[PDB]
Amino acid sequence: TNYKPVANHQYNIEYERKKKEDGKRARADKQHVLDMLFSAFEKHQYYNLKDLVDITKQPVVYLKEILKEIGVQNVKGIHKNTWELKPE
Amino acid sequence: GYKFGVLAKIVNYMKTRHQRGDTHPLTLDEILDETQHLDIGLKQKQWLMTEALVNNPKIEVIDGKYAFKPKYNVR
Amino acid sequence: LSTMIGKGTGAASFDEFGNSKYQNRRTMSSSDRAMMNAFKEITTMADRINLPRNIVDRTNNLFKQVYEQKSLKGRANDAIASACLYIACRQEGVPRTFKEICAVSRISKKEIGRCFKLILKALETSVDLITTGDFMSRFCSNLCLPKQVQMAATHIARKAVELDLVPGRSPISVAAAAIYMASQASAEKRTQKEIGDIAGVADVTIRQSYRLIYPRAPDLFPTDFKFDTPVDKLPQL
Amino acid sequence: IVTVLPVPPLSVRPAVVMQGSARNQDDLTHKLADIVKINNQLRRNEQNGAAAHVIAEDVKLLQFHVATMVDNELPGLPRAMQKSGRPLKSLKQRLKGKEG
Amino acid sequence: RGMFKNLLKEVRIYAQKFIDRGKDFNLELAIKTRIISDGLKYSLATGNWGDQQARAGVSQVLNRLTFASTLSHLRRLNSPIGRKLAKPRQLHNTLWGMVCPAETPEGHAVGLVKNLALMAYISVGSQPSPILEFLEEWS
Amino acid sequence: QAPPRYLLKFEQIYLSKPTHWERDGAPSPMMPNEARLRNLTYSAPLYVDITKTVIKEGEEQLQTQHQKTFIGKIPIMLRSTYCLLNGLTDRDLCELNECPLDPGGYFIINGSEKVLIAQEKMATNTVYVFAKKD
Amino acid sequence: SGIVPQLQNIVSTVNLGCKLDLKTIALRARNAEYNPKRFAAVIMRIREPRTTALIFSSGKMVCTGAKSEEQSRLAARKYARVVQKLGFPAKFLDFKIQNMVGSCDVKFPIRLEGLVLTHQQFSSYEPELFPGLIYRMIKPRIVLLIFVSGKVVLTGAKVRAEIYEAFENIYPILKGFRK
Amino acid sequence: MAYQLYRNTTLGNSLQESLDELIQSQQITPQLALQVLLQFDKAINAALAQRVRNRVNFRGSLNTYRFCDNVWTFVLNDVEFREVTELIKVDKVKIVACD
Amino acid sequence: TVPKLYRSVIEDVINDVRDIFLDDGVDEQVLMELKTLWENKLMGQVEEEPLNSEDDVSDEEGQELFDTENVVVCQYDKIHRSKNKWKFHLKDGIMNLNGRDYIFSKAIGDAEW
Repeated sequence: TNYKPVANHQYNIEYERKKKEDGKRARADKQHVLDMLFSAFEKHQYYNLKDLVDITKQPVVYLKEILKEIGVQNVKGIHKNTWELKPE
Repeated sequence: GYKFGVLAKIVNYMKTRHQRGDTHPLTLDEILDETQHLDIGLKQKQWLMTEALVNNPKIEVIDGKYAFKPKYNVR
Repeated sequence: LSTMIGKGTGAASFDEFGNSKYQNRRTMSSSDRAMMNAFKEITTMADRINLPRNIVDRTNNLFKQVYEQKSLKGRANDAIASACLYIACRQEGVPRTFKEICAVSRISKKEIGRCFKLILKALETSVDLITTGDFMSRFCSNLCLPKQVQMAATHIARKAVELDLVPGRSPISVAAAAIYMASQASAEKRTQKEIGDIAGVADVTIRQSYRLIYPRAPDLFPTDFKFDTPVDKLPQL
Repeated sequence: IVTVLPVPPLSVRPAVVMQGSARNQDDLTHKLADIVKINNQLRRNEQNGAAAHVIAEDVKLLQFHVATMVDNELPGLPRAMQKSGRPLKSLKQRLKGKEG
Repeated sequence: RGMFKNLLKEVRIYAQKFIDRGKDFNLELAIKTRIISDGLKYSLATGNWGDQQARAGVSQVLNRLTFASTLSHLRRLNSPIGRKLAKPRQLHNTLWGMVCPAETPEGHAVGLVKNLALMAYISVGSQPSPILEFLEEWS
Repeated sequence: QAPPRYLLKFEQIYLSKPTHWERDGAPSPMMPNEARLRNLTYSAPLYVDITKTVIKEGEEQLQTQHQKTFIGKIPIMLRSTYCLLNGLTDRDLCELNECPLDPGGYFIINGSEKVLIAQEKMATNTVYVFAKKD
Repeated sequence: SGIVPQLQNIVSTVNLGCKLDLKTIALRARNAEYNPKRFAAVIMRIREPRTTALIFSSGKMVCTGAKSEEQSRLAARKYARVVQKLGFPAKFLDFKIQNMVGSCDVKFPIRLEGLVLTHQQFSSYEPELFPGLIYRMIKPRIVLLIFVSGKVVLTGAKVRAEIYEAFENIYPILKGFRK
Repeated sequence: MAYQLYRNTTLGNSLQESLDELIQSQQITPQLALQVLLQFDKAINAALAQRVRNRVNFRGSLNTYRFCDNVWTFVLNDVEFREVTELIKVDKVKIVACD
Repeated sequence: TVPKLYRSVIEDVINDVRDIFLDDGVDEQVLMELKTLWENKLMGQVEEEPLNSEDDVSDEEGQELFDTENVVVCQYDKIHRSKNKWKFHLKDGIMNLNGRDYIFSKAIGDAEW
C-alpha cells in the first residue's frame, strides 16, 4: 500500500497553488521602494539582505540596483559582509 | 519612524535642485515647502541646523544660508 | 586522487580549545560532488521500489552520459536522475509507469516527462514501446492474485490490444481493465479502489475502459481457464 | 629541510591491473596527488596574495602531507586515511618490520 | 540502535531542509531505506561490527565440512583478549558444565576460543519489573 | 521548527516474511535454498507505523498516520520464528530443498552462511575490585 | 492527396520602435487587462478578427489567433491604431510572420504502433504523457500531432506554403498504416 | 489610502455633499472630511464583511470589460436578477470590483 | 431588513467616530446634527504607415461617463475564463437597483461575449 503511484505529491501541488495564488513580486517605481527603505532604516539601523527583500517585496536585482546607488557594503569579521541603508 | 528619515529626502532634494542649475542658496523653509514636510518638529529643525548641514562635505555655509558645494567636486 | 585525514589520536593532534588542527578539507570539483550527490540520490530512489543493482548501474551510465553531454544544465539534477531511472527501467524490459517513478521522487510527472523527452532528444536514441504486458507481473503481484489470473490477464490484454478493440487508450489503463475484468472471473475479487491506487489509474479511466472491453467478454478470455464465475455474471458499471 | 621533494619512479609505486578495466594506484601515488594539490594551492595563494592565516594553515597542511609521506605512525597525529578505515602505507611502513 | 539513530537523523535533516525552504514534506521520501538494510547486511557480511576501533571477527563463514563442525561453530564463544596474557587462556574452575574443557583450538587462539557445554543455556534476559514489584510488596 | 511545528512519532513495528523482488518488481517468498544459490540476502522487510502531527497558531492540528512505512530489511536467522522454515515439518523441509537436520541459527548474507559468535564481555552493573600491582 | 490543410491560428511579431507606458495604456484602452504580479505585458482583445495581442514596454507587438496572414497584418494595423489613439508615435517596421498552426483530417484511423516502430528516429509515442504521436521530421522545421482519430495538427512552419509539402510527405506514410 | 469603491455611490455622494456643505460654512477643514470619509469606508467595509449572510443570483450578457490595478469594469446588458424572494429585470448594469 | 441594516450601520458609525472626534477636539454636537442631515438627505496599401484606412472601429464610450444606470459595487475572490463565459465567485457587496437597496454575501455570475 506504500509508495503508491501518484501524478504529483500533495505538498508539491499545494506549494504550486500557493505560488500561483500569490504570484511574482511586482516591480515598482523608485520613489515607493525608497519609501519602504526609509521606513526600514527608521525601524532598525542594520539589516540582512534576505529580510530586506521580504519586507520590501521587490525583485532582488532591482533591490540591489536601487541599494547600490545609496548604500554601501561593510565588511564584518563576525558573521558576513552586509549592506548599510545609511546614504553616507 | 522619526528624526532619521527626512535627512535623506532633504539632501536628495537639494542635490537634485542643484542639478537644475540653482546655484543660489535656499532657506530651510524653501525646501520644506515643496518636500511636504510642513509638520516637521522644531527639535528636528535645530538638530538639522546644528549637525546635518554642517558636518557633511556637500553643503556650503555662506551668508547664513545653505547651498551646494560645486567647488569641492570636479566640474 | 585524494585521501582523508583520520581522527585525532593525542594532544599534538588537538589545538588550544577542543578542536583538531587538521580537517577533512576535500578537493573535489563542484562537478564531481554534484554528480556523486546525484548517484547517491539515484540509489536511494531505486531502493524505494526494490530495483536490482543492474538498473541502478544503467541509470548511473545514462546520467553520466547526459551530464557529460551537457545539454540540460537548466533542469534539476534530481529530475534528470528520475528521467534516467525511467529510461533505464524501460530499456531493461521491465518498465515502470511515470507515476511509479514520481512516487519515489520529489519531481512531478510534468517535470520528469519533459526531462525524459529532452534526454531522448539529446542522446539521439530510442526505446521500445510499452505493451500492456510488461506492466502485468507487478500490477498483479502487488494486488495478490493467483498465477492462473496472471496468465488470464496477460493473454486477455494482449488479445484486446492485438485486435484493436481499444483505440489510443494508454497501456496502463488497458492493463488495469484487464486485471479488473479477469479478477471477477476468479474467486479472488478486487474493487476499483485497490486496482486504481496500485496501478495509478483514476476510477473514471478504469470505468470507461471496462465499459469498452465488456461486450467482447467470452471471445477474449483464454480457452483453458477455470470459470469460477460465469462470463455473463460480470457486473457492468 | 625538505625544500624539493623527490618523487619516486613508477617502479616504487606501480599501478596494479584488476579484473576488467581498472587503474588502481598505489598509496604513494595518492600521497603525491595530495602533495601536488596542496602545493599548487599554496603557490596560487602566495601568487595572488591571500591572507596570512590562510598561508599559515596551507603550510601546516603541506607539512602534514610531507610528514605522512614518510611516517604514518606519527605519535599523537592523525593518520593518512584512504577511504574506508585503512591507514596509508608510508615509506617507513614499506621498510620496517616483519613484512617490510 | 545506532543505525535507527542514523535514520532518524537523516529524516530530521531532510525534513528540516524542506520546512525551512517553506513547504510541507512527504514522509515516505524522507526515509532512506538504504541505511538499515545495507548497514546490517554490511556488518553481517564483513564482520566489522560498527559503522562502515571496532570488533572484528564477530561474524564468520559457517563451517560446512562436517555436521559436527557446523554444530561446533554454531556454539562458539570468543574472548576479545588480544592475540601475552596467559591468565585468561587458562581453564578456570567456573567453566564446569558451561564450557567444554576439551574443545579449544591449538595455537595463537588457545583458550580464548571456547565452546558451550552440551547442556549449557544462555539466558536471553527478562524485564526486572515484576521482581521489583514483588520485592516492594514483600517485607 | 522552521510558525508551524512538525512532530513525528514512531509507534508500531511490523516485519513480514522474507521476500525477493525480481526485475519485474513482483514480490515472491524468498526460500533459503534460492537465497543460497542466487547469492541473495535472506532478509525480511521492516515496516513501521508513523504518526505525523502539525502544530499551528490557529489550532488546526492534523493527526495523519502513515501505516506500515518501509524502513529497510532485517536479515533473518534461519529456523527462527520469523523464518519461512519455522513450523514446517520434515517432509515440507525436504520438498523445499532444505535439510531437516540443519540446525539453523545462521544468517544468509550475499549467499554466504554467516554465523555470529558469542562475544564475551565483563559483566555490567557490578562492582569489581581488582589487584593492579603494576 | 485531395485534402488541403486549413490554418486555425497565426502568430506574428512586429516592432513599433518606440517605448510605451503600460499603466496608461491599460487605463485608456477598451479591452486591456494588466496584472503586475502575473505577467509583464498588457493583453488586448478585439472581437471582429477574434485576435489577441500583447503590449510590451519595449514596443514589440505580438498578435495571436488570426485566420490569415493578411488578416494578421490587418489585426496588427488595428492594434497599432489603438496605440496611436493614445498619441504614442508607434510605427510599423520589420513585420515578420512567426508561426501558423493547421488542423486537418485524413478520415481513417491509424495504427500508431507501426508508425513509431518504422520511424523511431523521427517519432516519439508516449501514451502516458500525451495520447497523440509527436512526429519530428527534418528538412522542414515541422512537428506533427497524429491521433488514432485520424486528425492531424501541423505546427512550426515559417510560411503558409511550408505547411503543405510536409502533409503530402506524411500522407503516403500514413497511407501505409491505415487501420 | 483605501479601497475607495463605496465613495462613488448614492451613500457616498450624500456624504460628500454633506461634507461640502460643512466645508462651505467653514466649520471643518478638508483634511477632517477626508479622515471622516476614510473612517466611513472602513466602517462600511467591516459591516458588509460581518453582517451580510445572504445570497443572490443574476444572469446576463456582456459587451464591455476591462482590468487595471485590481479593478474590474464589466458591463452587462439585459440582466435578470434572480432571487428566492424577488425577481428584478434591468436593462444595463456596470460592475466595478476590487480586492 | 434593509432599514435594520441601515440602523445597525448608523449605530456602528456613530460608535466608531467618537474617538476620532475626541482626538482633534470635535464636540459631540457635530455628530448628531450631521446624522439628522444625513437622514434628511436619504428620507493594396504598400506603404503602411497611415493607419487611417479604417474608421468606426470603436463603440460608444459614454457608458462609463454617464454612470446613470445601476452599478454593482462589491469585491471579487475568484474569476475564471473558459473560452466563452466568465465564472465569478463574488463576495460581500451592496447594490442599488432602481433606488431599492440590495445586499449579498456570495454570488455566481454568468456572462456571454
